[PDB]
Amino acid sequence: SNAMLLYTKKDDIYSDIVRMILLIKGANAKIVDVSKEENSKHLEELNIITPNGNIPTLSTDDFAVYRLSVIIEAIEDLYPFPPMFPVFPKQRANARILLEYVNKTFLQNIIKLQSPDLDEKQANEIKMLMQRDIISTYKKIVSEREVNAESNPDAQNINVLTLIITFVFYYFIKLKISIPTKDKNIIKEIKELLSEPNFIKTI
Amino acid sequence: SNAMVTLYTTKYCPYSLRARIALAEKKMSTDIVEAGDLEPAMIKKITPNGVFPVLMEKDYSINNRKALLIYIDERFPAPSLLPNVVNERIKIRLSLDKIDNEWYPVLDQIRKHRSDQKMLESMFKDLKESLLAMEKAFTGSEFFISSGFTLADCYIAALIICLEAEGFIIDDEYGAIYEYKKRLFARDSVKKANI
Repeated sequence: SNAMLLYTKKDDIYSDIVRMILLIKGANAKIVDVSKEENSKHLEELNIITPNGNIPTLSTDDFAVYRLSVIIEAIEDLYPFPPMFPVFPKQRANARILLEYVNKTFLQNIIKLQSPDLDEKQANEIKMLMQRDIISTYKKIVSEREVNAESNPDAQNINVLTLIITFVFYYFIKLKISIPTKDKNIIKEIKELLSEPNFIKTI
Repeated sequence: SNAMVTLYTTKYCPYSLRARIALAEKKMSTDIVEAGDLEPAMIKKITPNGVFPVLMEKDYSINNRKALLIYIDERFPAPSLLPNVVNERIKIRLSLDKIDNEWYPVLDQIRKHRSDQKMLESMFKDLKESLLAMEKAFTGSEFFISSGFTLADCYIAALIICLEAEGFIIDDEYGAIYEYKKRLFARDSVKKANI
């Protein structure tokens, strides 16, 4: 039927994000942890349908798409409800830019830190490079969300870049990286932000 | 003035040729202006970072390479520059990325390393193989991987332009490709951009 197959690996922040969007959509989808040796059968497959056993991969009968943006957009086509993006073509683009930043800065770096051959000095730099631009980042993500929410109070769409970041905090927490902030309610926001139901359900 | 938008562009730059090809496609009343033919003071006024294709209208200014084109297609919706069939559109959105990422770099590397003729001799031999084996793999379709004109075609149109201006030309010895390029340059979009 709706044979949507999502290929994943445990603790792979991309997978975790696609898995929580699919949840929100209410899309039915056979998640597949390739880390698990039971699915040796699917992993054999994956390396047929993607140039480098790419993860995550969203496979259906018609296509096998990888790469976060493509995927996130792909899901928007497939399950329109509820909306993932703003509606005003200016704000849509801004988010597309921001998502591309949050990615080259935290998302892929988070993945470098998981490699077991990283040179002790390498990461300390990575982590701290991350600590620098995270608060400013969060602050940007909010501002934009205040805009798009207010430009249309009737639209009632979700802010994908808020979801995405909830994960960047959850991995900051997973990797024992500190979130440098005194600001009272930022931490209140953060805590509430990790306390949204579907996030828990994703973990 | 009423030039709803204006596109500032550099010469021999695909990213700008991509944008001009799609703005034409959108029958849009836009002013187009060049760089190099601007005051070193204003160039910094509009785009403070020397990125160069920059589209600006009344209350917005944009140049993010990987996002600009998607924006034109969304801002001025008709005619649509993506497929209608979900699945098709989904995989065009992927071929776009693969293009911007695995193919456009071959361009820079044909330029940045071009002041040397022994390297070129080999690179042109590669671009030869890489296409040789796909010129078969695609056929029986009017434009690229669709029925109608996609952003994907804008991407490729512009890319070819720059490469054949590096000396890399497509011959009778590729096939459905040469004529797909012939068709590409047949379009009033691609033609006002090539001259």
